[PDB]
Amino acid sequence: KVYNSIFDQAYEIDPIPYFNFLRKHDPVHYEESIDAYFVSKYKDVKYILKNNDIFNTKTLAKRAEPVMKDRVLAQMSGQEHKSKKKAILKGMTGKYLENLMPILEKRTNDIINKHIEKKEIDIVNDFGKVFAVQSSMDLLGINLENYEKIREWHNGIAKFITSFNLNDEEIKYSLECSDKLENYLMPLIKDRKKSTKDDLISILLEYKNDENSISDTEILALSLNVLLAATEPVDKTLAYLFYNLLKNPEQFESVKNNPKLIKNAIIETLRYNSPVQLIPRQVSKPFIFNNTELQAGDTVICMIGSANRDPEAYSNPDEFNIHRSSTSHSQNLSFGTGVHTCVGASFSLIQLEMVAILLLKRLKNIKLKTMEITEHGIYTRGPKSMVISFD
Ligand code: HEM
Ligand SMILES: c1ccc(-c2c[nH]cn2)cc1
Repeated sequence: KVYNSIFDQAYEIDPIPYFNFLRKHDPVHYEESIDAYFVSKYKDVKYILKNNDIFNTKTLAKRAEPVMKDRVLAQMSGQEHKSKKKAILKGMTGKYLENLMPILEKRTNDIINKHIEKKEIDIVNDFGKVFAVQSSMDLLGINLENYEKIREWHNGIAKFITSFNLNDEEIKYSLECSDKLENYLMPLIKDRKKSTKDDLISILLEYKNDENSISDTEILALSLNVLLAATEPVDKTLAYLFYNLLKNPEQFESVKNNPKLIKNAIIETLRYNSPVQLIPRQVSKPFIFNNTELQAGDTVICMIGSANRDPEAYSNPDEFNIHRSSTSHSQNLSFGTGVHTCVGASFSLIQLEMVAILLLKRLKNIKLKTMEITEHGIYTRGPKSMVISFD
C-alpha cells in the first residue's frame, strides 16, 4: 500500500518533494484514480519517449477527440505524421518565420505601450495571456478581431486537454467552447480555401498527399492543435523566466550585461520549471521498468519536471543556474524527445528571446513585485501572477 499520491493537494502546491521521493522509491508509480503509472526518472522517461513503437500515443486520442474534432498530430505515425509535422514546421520557419516575428514584435510593443506609463505589468495576466493567444492567431492567420472570444474558448478546451476526471458540468462547458471555436474557425478555413494567404492554415489547405487533400475538419483539428499548443506553455515560461532571473540577481545581471545568455536562461527555465509536466503513452505489450510490471493497454505518464531534475542527469538539479554546460548535464526533456518532439521548440525559443529582449530594452531597472509566486496545474503548470515594476 502507498500513501504518496500525485493527487494530494500538497503535490500541486509543491511537487518537488514528490519528484525526489518518486525517483528514489517508486519510479513507476501507480495511481488508481486514473489507472495510470507515473514515470519519474530521466532514463525511464527518455526510453519511453524514444520508443514510439512500444509506448504509443493512443492515450492522446481519448483525451483529444472530444474537443479537437478530428485527429491531432501527436496521434499520427509513419509518413502521415512526418509529412504533416513538416507542413506545420513550415509555417514557423523560413520566410513564414521572417514575416511573423516583426508582427510578434508589434504585439509585444503594443502590450508594453498599454502599461508603460503605469510603471508595472503582470507578466502572466497583462502580457503572457494576451500575447500568447494573439501570437497563435498571427501564426495561424486568424485576424485579431475576436481574440477576446478566442482566449475564452481556448481556455475551456485547454482545461479539458490538461485535466483528469472532470465533472459532467465541466465537460459540457469545454465542449461548448470547442463548438464555438469550430463555428468561428470553419468559415475562415473555407474563405482561405479560395483566397489562399501565407499563413499556417493556407499551408494545411494546400497540403497534398498523393493528390488527396485533407478534409476541412482535419484542417480544423490541426489548426486547433496549433492554437492550443502555441498559446499555453509560452506564457507560463515567460513569467518563470523573469521570476527566476529576478530571484537570482547575479544571473539577471549577467543576462543584462551579455544578452547572448538569454537563450541559455530560457533553456534553464524550461528545465527547472517545465511548463508541460506530463506526457502520457499507452504500453503496447508486456514490459518492465525497474521491477514494475506493465501490461498491454496500461498507461504510463512521463513526469517531465521530475526527469529534468534527476540527479543522474544534472548536478545540483534543484538549483536554477543559467550557466550549466558539459553525468552533470544532459539535454532536458522540456520539449519531449523522439518521434513526437515539440514541432514548436525552435519557434518557442526565438519567440521568448525576442520578447525577453524587448522587455529588458524598454522596461528599465526591472524589480520584482511578486516576491513569492503561487503555481497551479499538474499537467501544464505556471504562476498565477508575476508582477514587475519598472521606470
Ligand atoms: C515553451 C513552449 C513549449 C513547450 C514546453 C512544449 C512542450 C511540448 C512537449 C513536451 C511535447 C511532446 C508531447 C508528446 O510527446 O506527446 C510537444 C509536442 C508538440 N508541440 Fe509543443 N511545446 C511548446 C511550444 C509549442 C509551440 C509554440 C507549438 C506551435 C505549434 C507547439 C506544438 C506542438 C505540437 C504540434 C506537438 C506535437 C508534435 C508531434 O506530435 O510530433 N508547441 N510540445
Ligand atoms: C497539454 C499537452 C501538451 C501541450 C503542448 C505541447 N506543446 C505545446 N503545448 C499543451 C497541453
